[PDB]
Amino acid sequence: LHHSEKKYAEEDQVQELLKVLNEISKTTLTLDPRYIWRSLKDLSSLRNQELLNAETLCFTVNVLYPDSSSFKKNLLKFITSNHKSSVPGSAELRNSYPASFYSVNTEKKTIEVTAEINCFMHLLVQLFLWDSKELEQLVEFNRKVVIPNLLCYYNLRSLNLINAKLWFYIYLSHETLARSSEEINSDNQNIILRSTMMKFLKIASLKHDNETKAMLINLILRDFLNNGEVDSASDFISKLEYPHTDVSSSLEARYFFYLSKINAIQLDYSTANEYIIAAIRKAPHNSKSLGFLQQSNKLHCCIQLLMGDIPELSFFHQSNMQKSLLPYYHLTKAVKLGDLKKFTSTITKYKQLLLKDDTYQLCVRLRSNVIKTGIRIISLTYKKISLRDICLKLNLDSEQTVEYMVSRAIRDGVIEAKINHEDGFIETTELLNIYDSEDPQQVFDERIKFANQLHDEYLVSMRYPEDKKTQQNEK
Amino acid sequence: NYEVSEKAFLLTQSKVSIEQRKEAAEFVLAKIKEEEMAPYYKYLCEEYLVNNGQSDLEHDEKSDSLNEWIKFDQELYNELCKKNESKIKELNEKIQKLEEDDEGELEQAQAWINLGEYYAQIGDKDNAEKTLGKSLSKAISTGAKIDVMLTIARLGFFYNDQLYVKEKLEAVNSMIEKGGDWERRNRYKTYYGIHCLAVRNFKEAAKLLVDSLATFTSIELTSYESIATYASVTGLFTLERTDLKSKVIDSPELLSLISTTAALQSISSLTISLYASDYASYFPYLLETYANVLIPCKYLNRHADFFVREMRRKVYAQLLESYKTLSLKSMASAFGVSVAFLDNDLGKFIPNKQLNCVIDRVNGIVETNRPDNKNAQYHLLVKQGDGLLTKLQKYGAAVR
Amino acid sequence: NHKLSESDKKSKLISLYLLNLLSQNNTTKFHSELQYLDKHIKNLEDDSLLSYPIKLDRWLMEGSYQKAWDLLQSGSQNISEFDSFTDILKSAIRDEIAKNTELSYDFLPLSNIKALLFFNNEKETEKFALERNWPIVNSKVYFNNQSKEKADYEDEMMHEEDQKTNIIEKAMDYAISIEN
Amino acid sequence: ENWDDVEVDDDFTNELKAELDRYKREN
Amino acid sequence: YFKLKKLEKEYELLTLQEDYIKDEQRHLKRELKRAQEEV
Amino acid sequence: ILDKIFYGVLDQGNGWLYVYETPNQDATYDSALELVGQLNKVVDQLFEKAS
Amino acid sequence: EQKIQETELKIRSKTENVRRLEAQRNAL
Repeated sequence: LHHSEKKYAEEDQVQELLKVLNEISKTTLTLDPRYIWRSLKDLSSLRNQELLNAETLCFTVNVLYPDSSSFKKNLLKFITSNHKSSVPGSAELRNSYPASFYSVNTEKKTIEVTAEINCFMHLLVQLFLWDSKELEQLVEFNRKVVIPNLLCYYNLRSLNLINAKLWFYIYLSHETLARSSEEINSDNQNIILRSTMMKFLKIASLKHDNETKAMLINLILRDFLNNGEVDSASDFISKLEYPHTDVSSSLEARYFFYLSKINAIQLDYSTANEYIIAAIRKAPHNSKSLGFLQQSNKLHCCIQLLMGDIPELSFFHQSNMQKSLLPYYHLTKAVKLGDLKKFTSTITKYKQLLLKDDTYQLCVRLRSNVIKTGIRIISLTYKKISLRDICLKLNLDSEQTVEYMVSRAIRDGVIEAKINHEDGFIETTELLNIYDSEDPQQVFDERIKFANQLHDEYLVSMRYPEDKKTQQNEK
Repeated sequence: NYEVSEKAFLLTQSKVSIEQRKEAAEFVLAKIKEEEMAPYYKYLCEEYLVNNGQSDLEHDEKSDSLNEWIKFDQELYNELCKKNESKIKELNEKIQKLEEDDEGELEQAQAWINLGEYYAQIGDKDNAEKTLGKSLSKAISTGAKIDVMLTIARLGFFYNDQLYVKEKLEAVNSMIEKGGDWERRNRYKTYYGIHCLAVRNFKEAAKLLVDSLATFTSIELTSYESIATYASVTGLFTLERTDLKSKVIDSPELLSLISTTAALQSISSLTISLYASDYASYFPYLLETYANVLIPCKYLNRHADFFVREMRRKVYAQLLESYKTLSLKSMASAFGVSVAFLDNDLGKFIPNKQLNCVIDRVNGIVETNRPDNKNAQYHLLVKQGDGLLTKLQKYGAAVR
Repeated sequence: NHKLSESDKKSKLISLYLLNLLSQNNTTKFHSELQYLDKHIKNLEDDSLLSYPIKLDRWLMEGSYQKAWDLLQSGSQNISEFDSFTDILKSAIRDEIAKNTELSYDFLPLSNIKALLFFNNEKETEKFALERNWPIVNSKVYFNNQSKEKADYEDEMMHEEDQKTNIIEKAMDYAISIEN
Repeated sequence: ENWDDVEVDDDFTNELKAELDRYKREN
Repeated sequence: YFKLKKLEKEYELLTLQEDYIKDEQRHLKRELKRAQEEV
Repeated sequence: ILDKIFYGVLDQGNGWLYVYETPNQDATYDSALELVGQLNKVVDQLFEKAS
Repeated sequence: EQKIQETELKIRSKTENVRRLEAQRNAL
């Protein structure tokens, strides 16, 4: 019963291992194993539940263990292991074959098979940790191992894609440990974690690997947002070390999502508005990306309110996420209607929900935007309006208070009007007829560059699938 | 089933008179003794709540509002099982004998079609479309398919269900598209625009109503002048004032329609006053419009306040085109508004980009914003011009 | 992890660094420091000391300078600690309002200068009137609060107006390198 | 489509038409 | 290990040969468009 | 004026008159159909090619 | 081979750029 269970999953694990084993030996095929490793994460997660944990026990016995002797015992000690044929050397799948990692040449140390075996061994260990949700000592014990090993081992172009997915598990398992319980040893692990990301990023710069460097950047930018220090992130994004070539579909929208949050407190909404829009188009529409689309669309609606312009409220309805978008509808309604008491009572009840996404701090500053939008609505209606007519509609304090607030709207060129103190009315200075200026040419010059930018993208992509088929023989 | 649908429709919202719901309730109890209206009244309490929903004797035990006259007494309660035996036990046994004796084909199909009309008055909709499906396989020509599309259309008319009914209305024309005569070809497109009025697609669905109601009426459910109020209000609503002179004010059917009854007050009082550019007498005609037309009519009250926001901005927009600058004493001191009350109407229209107007708060000189040679060639070109790269890079940047 | 030292014990020390960033007119580091603290809705929002620069800048974002100026004068927090940056922030308020008076206000006497801008001693504005020639009678501005409008802007940044049509033509000539 | 749905309140017809009755009496 | 330093010079040769053809093809396609409009 | 017979705009406040040319637009059909005709078929070139 | 391996990407980069421009010339 239990004997046939261990041989079934181990044969499928070697079958998938031999596919990427022979491809990395000749030249560089690494593009092909990268596609296989994408599905390997999903196929292994479903397979870990079946046949219990015994699929990874005989896999270490098959190959040679450089560091992994005590790692499997320590990983299986917390679950109160039940020992069945636990003596090492029970299952031998090698039997002296070239693709089987021939033993005599391996035991005599005349050849080194540890490079591809050990780096792949750490991948299967991190998968069971996230599947079984093993925390506390098991998280810190594996961190003391992989990091010193990556410093001694020098990865080639194909080998840099192995640990690229391991850095995500180190940061993911660390954040779940801090939020679960607060202990004195929690931040001691984060200090070394923050210093380790900067040391390995220095080496990956010369490797020119797209997935390796881009995976760390999105993990480093998230750490800066938790501490709330832009000075570390400001110079970090100015170097432009983020590879734009191949992020696949995972890192497309993750990079632009951080720039929208950083520039939100920079008081520049021109560039931040484009980053949040590009994050929506680059993010997949599937169910696994719904967690990202939930937080991203909530940030886009908050940026528009900070710009002074009322966005489209139809997104709060036709979308299927409106259950979580209900608190944000009353915020825009209070800013549009200009009611002072409605905005104060709206943020009071939903303050608990705004604490999770940390958007309540931006909602406090929406108190000013209620007046910013209210002035824009009343100004467009009446070109010449009396000074006391504004205080009657918005129920303001006095005439000296509104005189200061209207002067704040034309600061950046929003309203573009003038205040006449002696005449007693505010007159709009916008005569339209802007076509006589150079403004139409300013937009058309970018459309030509944007059209040729899409041309330059299509300019050079054809031959990539044609390299394999034209070089190989065809019927 | 239009009598119980149109008269009892006042059970939704009536702010005018109390006897309006009382007088209309007499027709509900009068027509229910012949054919069973029970599934209609059960849905009235399940649609709108905390108004008339407490008038039903047995749904949940409640008593509220002004209406004790709508209910099922101990008579109709005993008649509930009497109508079920006649509409199910009596009819199904007669049709079952037809399948055993094998008499005719289309005659057996018309039996299930006629029987399917009773399920609309039963209130079980699973067997309503099932019996129509049995006659669907027996239907050969288009003669038997006429009553099929009518019974399916009643499912959304009788039960006020615009969700599952519109799928069956479109499934008949999509599977086999013929249409026969142009009369039925407009019928498949008419039922398409009916369920679109519930979601309020505005001029898309409403443009077909003025064409169909001015030519032919089904005459089985209602009369020609009873539902003519739907096209009278939506006639000037959807159509611009430029084409009202060659269509509405001069029409063979409409000009003869106003002489039938005085309950329209749209194609005559509102059309002539709007074409004459006189808003002094035009506005008081709107006082009897919403009360005596929009409220009693079904599909018109589905909009109600949705009419004015489009109409109130249009009536002043046509006046702004006839003068470069107007005067406040004409708007404030004469026709439709006072001085201070003017801020509520045009105040919310301009920030919505519905119209461009300027009002003076000192001298009282109204100013009109004219685009002149700009129009859509310069300003509006920039707005809709950005959609070129927006829709192209939306799904284009992700390749496949 | 937890707190072995004293910072939030005196909440003015954090605000002194916050108000010092406003002395250089730097909003980049100012708004970021509010996210650096641990409890935003507990110690930051409830305590008026940490909320002092927020409430001061709130009226600046709302646009009303009358209540914001009263925090530096009628307030009780400007006595000891904030006294160092009091007159500094008072100089920052007068460096903000009158920037907008250039285009909006065509003319105004000395009464609005003493009232709206809240100036105390006379002839001190004359010290601000020295170099760029302020016969206040109508509008002499552009000395204080940025600078003049100059004229003839050419060959600086991206596209210009008067002399060069070449860079304007360069957009039409940009397709030369794309097509070839 | 749905933006027009919620933004329309209970105002206008039931309200403004009641004001037009007393407006003509004051003139 | 001999091919490592031997192909090092070939790397610059393969780059220049592809650049020389890329520079000459711009002048070649100009005469191709002239013959199309001439017919 | 609203019937497109006499083209002009008046002044109610001062009792004046203004000059209004008969054409309200100059060759709009050019960019009118060039715009909306493009917005219809710009999406029509994608559909399932991205899936 | 630190410089040899680093400059190897320029070989595949310029090769894929010139071949895809030959198809346009071969079409002409």
